[PDB]
Amino acid sequence: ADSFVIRGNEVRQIAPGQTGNIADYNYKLPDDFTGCVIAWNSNKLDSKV
Amino acid sequence: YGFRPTYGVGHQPYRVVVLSFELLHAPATVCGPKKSTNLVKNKCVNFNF
Amino acid sequence: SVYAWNRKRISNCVADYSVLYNFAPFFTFKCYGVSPTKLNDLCFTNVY
Ligand SMILES: *[C@@H]1O[C@H](CO)[C@@H](O)[C@H](O)[C@H]1NC(C)=O
Repeated sequence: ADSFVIRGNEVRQIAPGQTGNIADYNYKLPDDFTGCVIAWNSNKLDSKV
Repeated sequence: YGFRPTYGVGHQPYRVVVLSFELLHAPATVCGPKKSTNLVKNKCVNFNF
Repeated sequence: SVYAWNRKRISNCVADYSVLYNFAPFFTFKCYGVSPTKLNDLCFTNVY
């Protein structure tokens, strides 16, 4: 289980085919991969002042 | 990043946890719920190893 | 308006599709064709 925070535009870009600022320079998921990811909203509980 | 709890919606964060499973390899450690049954050794069965 | 849309021509310019996520985030991008990350790989004769 690997947990982190990433805003709103790469939740579906964490797929193996998609690449960019996150897959090349952050958490990279391999071309073949078995497993499931889980994400939820953080509109106020992880937004702060 | 960083903002007040109301912002331009697209920057609102997300908490992502992955679950990268793996199979084959060593004897298993994670198993899930068990319904284990005693053994027979000379007849056909519907086994689950 | 949805009945009279503007058909803007984009030509003769370098298109960096990486820096798009700041102008209007929370999109879908629904790429019926070229992949989301593959725009910055090939040339386009006309973009509208
Ligand atoms: C749109 O233009 C305004 C200035 O009129 C600017 O303040 C704003 O940041 C621009 N929005 C973009 C580039 O997403």
